[PDB]
Amino acid sequence: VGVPAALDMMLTGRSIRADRAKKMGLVDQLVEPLGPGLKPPEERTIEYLEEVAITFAKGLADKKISPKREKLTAYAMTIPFVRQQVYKKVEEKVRKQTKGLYPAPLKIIDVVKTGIEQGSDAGYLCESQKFGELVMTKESKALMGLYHGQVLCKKNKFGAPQKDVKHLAILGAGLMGAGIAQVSVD
Amino acid sequence: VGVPAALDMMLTGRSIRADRAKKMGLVDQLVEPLGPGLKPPEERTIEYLEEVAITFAKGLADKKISPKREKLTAYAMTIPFVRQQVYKKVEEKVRKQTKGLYPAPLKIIDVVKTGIEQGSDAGYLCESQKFGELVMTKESKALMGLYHGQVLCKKNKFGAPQKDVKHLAILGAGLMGAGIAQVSVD
Repeated sequence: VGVPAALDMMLTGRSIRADRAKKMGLVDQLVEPLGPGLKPPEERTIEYLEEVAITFAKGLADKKISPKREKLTAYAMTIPFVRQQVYKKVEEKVRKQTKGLYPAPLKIIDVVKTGIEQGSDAGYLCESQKFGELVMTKESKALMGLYHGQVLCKKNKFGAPQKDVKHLAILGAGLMGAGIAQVSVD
Repeated sequence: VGVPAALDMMLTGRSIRADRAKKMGLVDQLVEPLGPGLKPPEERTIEYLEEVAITFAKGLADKKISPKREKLTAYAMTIPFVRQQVYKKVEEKVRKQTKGLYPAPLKIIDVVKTGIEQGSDAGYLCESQKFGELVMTKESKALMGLYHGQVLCKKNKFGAPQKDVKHLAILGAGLMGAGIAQVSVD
């Protein structure tokens, strides 16, 4: 997909829905799900993709369709000299967004800094000397426990819900009331 | 001076007078010779440059003048990707001008092919593995004898010239007569 295209993807952390992934170019074909079926209305949609896959699949064996395919096409061959003048702009970007005391994310930049212009297949062993470093460090060692608690408190944790709510009553407008209405309405 | 600027110089063989060397940029300052002197009219011109040199020279020690300085400036930083797309154009240029059975001149191209993009100071020993090759070969071994004869027959070789000519008489116009007049007149 490209250095500048996914460089604001793989370390921004944030996910993308399937709609922009066509215009991005990771996945190419889309198929919308189904409603009612002879089987319950979601089990067919997981069994619908098998046949769209098999009707793509025989075409791949005898090559009726090709796995080939306007801003990235401007970039697509053009980096002989602007090399430092992109990841330097990113080098100070990561320390203007956050501060410099995250030793995590710049340590994936050195991958894509060395993956370009050097041995690509030889580049698949640099991160072997890197993944063991920044996992066995004091930056994100407790970050796994943060994630365990993150998933651990998105749980009901009190028995079973009895007599669920459907209406609310927010006594007082202002900044909290209209505020919590802004999230509790959709 | 540049790859495309002198690339049509160092293997075209041909010399340049001092007038175009300023616009080229090898030599920077010019000085025209002199006529009559208190000493004979050419010995002063070789003794004139000593003082123009010494009046440049004291300025170089205390830096009043600098050794710094529009088609080459377009090139001057711009070769990240057009690399093959210049010496390939030259690669078939040398075999369209001559034919391919000169193993001499392409063996200075590989110098300037490897001098760019690789170790420059390390590049000063490649031609040590090259100059010994194309001098000790059967291409130009007799070319030195051709040059000995070239200088050897630009000589009077018959005593001293007695009663030199000043007039000519060309009996018959056409292609030789007007032809040899074209060279014997200037």
